[PDB]
Amino acid sequence: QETQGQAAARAAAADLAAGQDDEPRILEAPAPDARRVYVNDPAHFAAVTQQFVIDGEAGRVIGMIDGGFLPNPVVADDGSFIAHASTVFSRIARGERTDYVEVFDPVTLLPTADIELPDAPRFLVGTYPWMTSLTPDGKTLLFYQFSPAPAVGVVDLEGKAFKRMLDVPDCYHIFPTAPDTFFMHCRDGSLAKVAFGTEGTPEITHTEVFHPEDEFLINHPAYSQKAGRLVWPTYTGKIHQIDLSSGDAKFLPAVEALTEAERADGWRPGGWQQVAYHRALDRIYLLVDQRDEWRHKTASRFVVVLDAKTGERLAKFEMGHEIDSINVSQDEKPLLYALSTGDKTLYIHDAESGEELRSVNQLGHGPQVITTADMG
Amino acid sequence: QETQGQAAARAAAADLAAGQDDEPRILEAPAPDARRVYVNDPAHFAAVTQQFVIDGEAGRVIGMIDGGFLPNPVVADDGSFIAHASTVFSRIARGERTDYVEVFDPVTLLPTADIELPDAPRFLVGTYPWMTSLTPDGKTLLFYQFSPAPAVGVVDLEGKAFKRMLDVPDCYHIFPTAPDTFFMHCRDGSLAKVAFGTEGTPEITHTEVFHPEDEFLINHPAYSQKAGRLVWPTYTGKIHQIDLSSGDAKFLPAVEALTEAERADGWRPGGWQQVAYHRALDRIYLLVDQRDEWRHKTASRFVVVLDAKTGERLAKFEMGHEIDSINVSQDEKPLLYALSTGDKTLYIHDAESGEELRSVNQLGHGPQVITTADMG
Amino acid sequence: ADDALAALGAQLFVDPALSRNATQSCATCHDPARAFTDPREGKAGLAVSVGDDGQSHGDRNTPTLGYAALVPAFHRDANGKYKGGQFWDGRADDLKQQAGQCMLNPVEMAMPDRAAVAARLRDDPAYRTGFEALFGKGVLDDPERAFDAAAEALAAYQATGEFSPFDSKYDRVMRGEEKFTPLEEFGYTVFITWNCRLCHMQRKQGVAERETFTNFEYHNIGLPVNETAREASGLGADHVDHGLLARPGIEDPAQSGRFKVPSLRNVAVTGPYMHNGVFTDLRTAILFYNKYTSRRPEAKINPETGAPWGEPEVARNLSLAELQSGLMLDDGRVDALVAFLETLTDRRYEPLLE
Amino acid sequence: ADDALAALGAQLFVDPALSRNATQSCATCHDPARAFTDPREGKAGLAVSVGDDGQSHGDRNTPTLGYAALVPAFHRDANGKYKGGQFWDGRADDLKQQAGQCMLNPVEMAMPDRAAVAARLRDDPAYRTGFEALFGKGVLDDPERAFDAAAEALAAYQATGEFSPFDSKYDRVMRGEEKFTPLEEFGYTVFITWNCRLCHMQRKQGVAERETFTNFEYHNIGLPVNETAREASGLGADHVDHGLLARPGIEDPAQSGRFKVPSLRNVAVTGPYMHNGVFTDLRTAILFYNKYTSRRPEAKINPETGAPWGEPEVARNLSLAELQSGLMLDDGRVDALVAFLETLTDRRYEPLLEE
Amino acid sequence: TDPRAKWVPQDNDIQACDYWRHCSIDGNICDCSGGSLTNCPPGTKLATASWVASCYNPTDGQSYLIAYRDCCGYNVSGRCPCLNTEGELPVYRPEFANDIIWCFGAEDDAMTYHCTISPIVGKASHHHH
Amino acid sequence: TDPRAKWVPQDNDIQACDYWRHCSIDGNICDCSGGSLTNCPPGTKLATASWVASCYNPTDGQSYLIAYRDCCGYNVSGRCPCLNTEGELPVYRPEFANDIIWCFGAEDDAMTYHCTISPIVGKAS
Ligand code: HEC
Ligand code: HEC
Ligand code: HEC
Ligand code: HEC
Ligand SMILES: [Ca+2]
Ligand SMILES: [Ca+2]
Repeated sequence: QETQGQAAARAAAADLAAGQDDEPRILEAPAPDARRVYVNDPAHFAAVTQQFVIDGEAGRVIGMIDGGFLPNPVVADDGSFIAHASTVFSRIARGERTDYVEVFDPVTLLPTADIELPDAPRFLVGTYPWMTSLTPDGKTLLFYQFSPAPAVGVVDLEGKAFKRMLDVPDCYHIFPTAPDTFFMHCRDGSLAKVAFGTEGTPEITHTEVFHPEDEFLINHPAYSQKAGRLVWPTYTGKIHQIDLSSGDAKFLPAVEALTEAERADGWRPGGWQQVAYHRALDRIYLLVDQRDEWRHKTASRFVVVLDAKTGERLAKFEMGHEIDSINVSQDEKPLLYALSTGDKTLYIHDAESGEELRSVNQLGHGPQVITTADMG
Repeated sequence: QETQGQAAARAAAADLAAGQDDEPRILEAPAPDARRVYVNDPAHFAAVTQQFVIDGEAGRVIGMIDGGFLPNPVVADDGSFIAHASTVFSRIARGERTDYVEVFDPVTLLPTADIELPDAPRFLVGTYPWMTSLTPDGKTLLFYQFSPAPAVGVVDLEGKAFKRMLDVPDCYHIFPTAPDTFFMHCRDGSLAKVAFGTEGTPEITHTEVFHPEDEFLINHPAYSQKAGRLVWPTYTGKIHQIDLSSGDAKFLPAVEALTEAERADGWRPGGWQQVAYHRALDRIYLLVDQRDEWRHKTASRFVVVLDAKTGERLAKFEMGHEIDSINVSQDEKPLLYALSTGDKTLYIHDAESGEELRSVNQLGHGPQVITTADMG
Repeated sequence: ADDALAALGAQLFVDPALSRNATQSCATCHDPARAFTDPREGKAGLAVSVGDDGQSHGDRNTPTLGYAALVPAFHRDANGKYKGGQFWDGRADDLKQQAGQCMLNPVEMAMPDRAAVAARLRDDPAYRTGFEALFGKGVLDDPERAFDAAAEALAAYQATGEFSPFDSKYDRVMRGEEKFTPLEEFGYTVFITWNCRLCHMQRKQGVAERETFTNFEYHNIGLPVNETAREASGLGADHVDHGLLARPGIEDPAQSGRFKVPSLRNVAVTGPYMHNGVFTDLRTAILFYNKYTSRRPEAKINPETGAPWGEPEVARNLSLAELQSGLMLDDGRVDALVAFLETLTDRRYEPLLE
Repeated sequence: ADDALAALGAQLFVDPALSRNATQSCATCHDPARAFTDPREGKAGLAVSVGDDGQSHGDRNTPTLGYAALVPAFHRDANGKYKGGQFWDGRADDLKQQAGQCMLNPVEMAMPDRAAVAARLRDDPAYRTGFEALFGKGVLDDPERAFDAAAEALAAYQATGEFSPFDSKYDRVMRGEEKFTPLEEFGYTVFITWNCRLCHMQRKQGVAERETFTNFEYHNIGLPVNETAREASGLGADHVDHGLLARPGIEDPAQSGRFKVPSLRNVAVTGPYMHNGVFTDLRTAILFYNKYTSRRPEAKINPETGAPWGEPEVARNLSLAELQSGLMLDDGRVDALVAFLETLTDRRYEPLLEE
Repeated sequence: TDPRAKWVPQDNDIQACDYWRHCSIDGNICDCSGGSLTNCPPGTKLATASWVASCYNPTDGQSYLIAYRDCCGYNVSGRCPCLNTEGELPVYRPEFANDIIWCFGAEDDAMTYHCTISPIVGKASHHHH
Repeated sequence: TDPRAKWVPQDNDIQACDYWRHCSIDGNICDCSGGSLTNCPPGTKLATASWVASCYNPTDGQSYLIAYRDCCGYNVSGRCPCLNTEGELPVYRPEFANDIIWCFGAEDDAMTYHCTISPIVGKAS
């Protein structure tokens, strides 16, 4: 009921009236919990950008992070650190380029590491969460390189050093499974398992081709590292689930998110981060609206929810705003996060009822990526 | 009558119909002329900023210049180059500070100079045009320093190099009058005349104290280097005119920009660049509105025009938008330029009639500074 | 007169009487069965052609006459770039100049002078009837007029629809007659979006009426000497082929090592490749562009020789802005470019693709 | 009992019978005419005070007792900063402890022990009546009880309105009774916005009920040795005054060189300045802070000696975050601060401002 | 301005997101920051790399291949922002993908995104679009 | 929201530009980016320098000196932007001047502007 701003005013008035002293100082962020959410703002390709740290429970900004050009955010699942891979230039957007990785303390937000990436190797793209990835332990960060060829950078966060670039075939995104292993997704429709011992070529094994040339898998799949679950929508609402918990790719039964009659009446996924996945509930959330086939990057006004095992639509939400990206907290009875690039606002809903609970406006210029820690 | 976006789609379809070929390439901006105008976007304190180079006649953006943190723009009157003093950091807004000057070619907009300023000596303040200033011959840039003490830095544009800091008294702003001389406004209500060599305690002389401690002189006086005219409003719209043409300060009669009845009914100057001066017409323009006495940075909807010799009012335009800054082209039949910070839009008016002619929108986040060249 | 002129060019084109010892015609090195290239083996393979005397080798690969008539006359344009002309170095203004020079070149057709050509034309009854009808009576007695008329006929012949038929699969696809295979289509897309289109399209932008996959400019792509051709040509191991700078009247050293961008039409059937026939395979020639973009060690290697490409013959004036695209062609895209380029084969030469 | 106890303190305060050779009272070094400071010239000027024996010089400037009652008892607070106490080094917990220590210090009042103090008290008929009424019969026969009672009385007397009258011009201005002169107004403004306020205001934020222009903390501002006082005190040329680290039970080397932030009330009349009386002039004590901020050569120079300020006596633990403000006081603001601090003079000491 | 409705090309205003050549533009139209339909503004660097789309020309009912090339080395213009996705494919088909910053081959290794030009490079003949 | 009308203090919401302590704030309220009324957000650096204003407290009818201090070394927050100018003087009286970036004295020489805190440092007069 009473906004955090009114309670603050009373806290402050009571402090004045009762004559409590207090030293002005640098605050510390509340300990990282399940309901903390990070929102990044790519700022429509601006040279400098902002990450926002938000308490999702109280709907309050609890700190921010600065970043260069189209940075890659990662959040350590256990809560122990966040990090990004970022890019600056000597003269704003011109001159000498330095790509680097920062590792931050998650309560002070002070950088605890600055690791320069040689030869400016970063993939400069509209932000895809899985183009830079943490490994299960958090001892290695890997990132995508596109030029001259698809490649993957190995960075050692623990020894605070870049290590080497890995040769890979024509493949995309990085989904790590082990301290020395990850899958990517290749042009030919397969997944590649890439496993690297430091010292020369990695072992490369492709899976089976799992989708046709003319079925289109989106830029923003959802992946649970703790669950080994990858959830890849196609432009049509079809959902490829691949389970990686064995060490190798097992393909689950594909499942439609949109009924036959809904598709015929112009229903399609659309937005940015269009899909979310809840680990403990084994449950899938997806942004949908009525749209033309090539408006796949536009805001949607409805979220659908379905059982990953069966595909049974568990609820349809009317969201009430133009939503671009969704995600969920991984606690019991989670929050559904719905971010509007247009509104610059994160809307926070109950992932059971879908009723809007509270919202955090003024998050930069074009916020697009929502990240959460999976802490249990 | 017809927009420039339409005349290009008309011209474009004619090339595609005629098999007219053309090499994609980097445009040259048109030659600098009287009607060219520069709009700076301090961006409400953002770590990186923009300048928009504009053709006032067509109301077309012709080019842009990237800046750092509160850069100070200059424009050489004769049209031969523009420049800025600017500030960057190795990690966006954190890390090692580098302050530098850039000189730009005005047609290619390539930088022809990049001069470092040792010990990061720029005053970081919301942008005041006369905190960084060109000598009349265009050979030296002077910048103001506030920390640890008021001081004035000397930068040799010809030899492309930082010269020295000058110690000055507790004064503010820089109005150059000769290759080797400039004036400042001191806390004590005098103006200081500063004359400087390659070494030497500079010769410093003070005029009469010309206003009491409680007459308030705005951060944005208009200064015309070629007339030697400094036009200085107070909070009330009383205007001090100083004539530095002879190389010493002569004081003209003070004029009231608003009548005693307009003052009784709450009329005050207010906004950012509140005053403009046209040299050939010897004419003053003041942004004014009804406002409380402490709302002097808010926008204004009215411009009043007065003969500088007499104080006689010539016109009271109603701008029809919220206006923070004004300036004028220095040719015959001048343009009154009018910038909305709120609207991020430059309105381009006939200075004689006040009629709005055209507008240029989308000028960044918080545009505030208009600069013109006096080429006449 | 247009049919007739060309018809005379036709006879002349296959007449070995225009070579010093009457051993070769234009058709000998510009063989119609091979897209008007040389199919003959010499000391350097198919890289260079053997002259009239049966021993003399050129230093340059004989190129296709297919589509040559589309090339504008030689000129410097408004921004200082030379365009057009004939020969790998632009030393001939046009098809007509070019005919004369080839006829006189001593390591090739090797006629002593315009007068010797005139005598040979005068000897033949069909040439008297044919030339006199087009150029007036007694044309053949004026060594100058005769030689110039022959050159003109030859030029007119190469402007016939037959030398530029625009009947490739690519041409049919653009008329909507057929579709590309998905491989070919990927090829074309790669070609129009990668650096290839910066030199092997007629125009910078817009649509060409008769595209021949060249902008007629001059570039140094930094090729090595073809060691066996250079030995065979007998020009010497110290000799440097200066490309355009060799054209008389070109003094600018920035032109050194630059060669006419060749049309890609019929490229699949006109190996070996480049101005000195250094690469036998179409795939190699593509893979060569990877030397400027790729970080993999295999890119520094000529898959034909299993050894580094070799130092450029001329190390200056490289077209680095274009060639260092920052993007590397993977094996997929090289396959695709091959499939695309093969669709540029004239209908009559499709059997040769096998 | 409160009046009475204080009234006893008053008698004790001016009684030279609490010195070994009966030559000096508290009022001798803490003279009421001079804001409870020492007006007497010794071997080092007014920098340090002369003891009961007529020769022994202290190493520290005698400070005002005005407003000393406002200082909290000595303690370490939750963030590890020591606050409060008495003496420049905090070696006394409160006014009561401090009274006892001054009485026993051999370079000053120099009583041999608590028993000697007891004997002296016992000797005087008015003390018997006065102590026994407040502490019980036979108090004076118990050396411990007697001495403790004496200190208590001295302490209670320094808590009277008279030592902290809050009647300065600054106090009148805050009550709305008068205005500041524009110079003084500018001075006050400079004082609240520049670094001075980080150490010489009671609170970090908020308003103090009884402001005494000190946060009661411990800081090393990097002062040099006062050479003539150090010679006079005879502690030796190798001696280092460690400030708070000298307090028994403080072991932390980060405290070394730190001194209690003095109340700026009555500062205009209590020269010379700092814990060692090193500067004679108020203006110099202000200018000193410019050594950390200014780039001008003149800022290195003590205007009194015309020579560099000198190496800090203790080179570690300097309060650099506070002192290096990046902003230099020009002559204007120095004059202004002088005008402001002068306003902090007690009503009864305004006549003294003139000299 | 139903953002989800099928995109409707016009051939009358190049500074608007519904101009026909912009059918797969991402970012900003260079004509709005001192460039032109097919040239870069002063001070920026013209890349050699592109993404293509086939864009329908409502004027002549023909489809043309548009190679989008970026003008780089400057902060994003902030003027005339657009994003359309006709035939736009996922990143693994980078020929047709427009989230990628196509600044490869720009002078001085400029890689920051300022604006995008829309030159025609051929007549279309396509299979997914 | 007549921007030209006399400014009207409230003592009930700190995140609003009409909160009484913000009577000469320039920039952004720190409470909106993870600080509080009188503290900086994590990662930023607290300046030691200020500009003051006397701000009327509509709760107690008293006027308090407010020393605005900047939190620096981060790009501008973008949240709760505000600009008020009660008693604000031109730059030549820097004590009362609020276009100046008052980041002096911040740890690590941070000088970029993030947000401004509003602590009381005295009663006005
Ligand atoms: C082998 C002995 C040849 C004979 C016989 C003819 N040509 Fe030729 N031709 C030959 C070579 C090695 C070259 C390239 C030489 C160089 O230095 O560039 C050529 C070139 C041409 C060209 C130019 C095509 C282009 O540059 O794109 C033309 C138009 C041409 N030749 C025509 C031509 C004619 C008309 C001939 C008979 C008169 C003739 N060639 C004979 C090799 C040989
Ligand atoms: C200018 C910077 C070029 C670009 C970019 C590409 N090509 Fe090129 N090509 C160019 C020249 C000047 C030449 C001849 C150079 C010489 O010295 O001989 C060529 C040649 C080819 C060939 C051989 C054709 C033949 O010998 O008849 C092929 C097959 C070719 N080029 C293909 C090609 C491809 C696939 C490109 C994109 C990777 C490409 N070229 C770019 C000039 C330029
Ligand atoms: C802590 C960081 C302080 C700052 C900031 C300022 N002062 Fe200070 N002051 C401080 C201490 C610990 C002391 C005693 C130092 C010692 O070891 O002797 C002082 C002393 C003074 C005095 C003289 C007091 C006296 O002898 O009675 C004055 C006049 C004084 N300080 C003024 C002052 C001014 C004007 C400041 C802003 C420029 C200032 N101090 C800052 C601690 C600190
Ligand atoms: C001359 C010798 C005397 C005498 C006769 C008295 N004092 Fe007092 N005093 C003197 C000095 C040199 C100092 C500073 C000592 C140091 O830091 O080592 C003091 C200090 C005090 C204080 C503390 C004030 C403060 O720290 O802010 C008090 C409260 C005090 N002195 C009181 C006092 C009493 C009660 C006396 C009679 C018992 C007395 N002084 C005498 C020098 C001298
Ligand atoms: Ca060939
Ligand atoms: Ca003293």
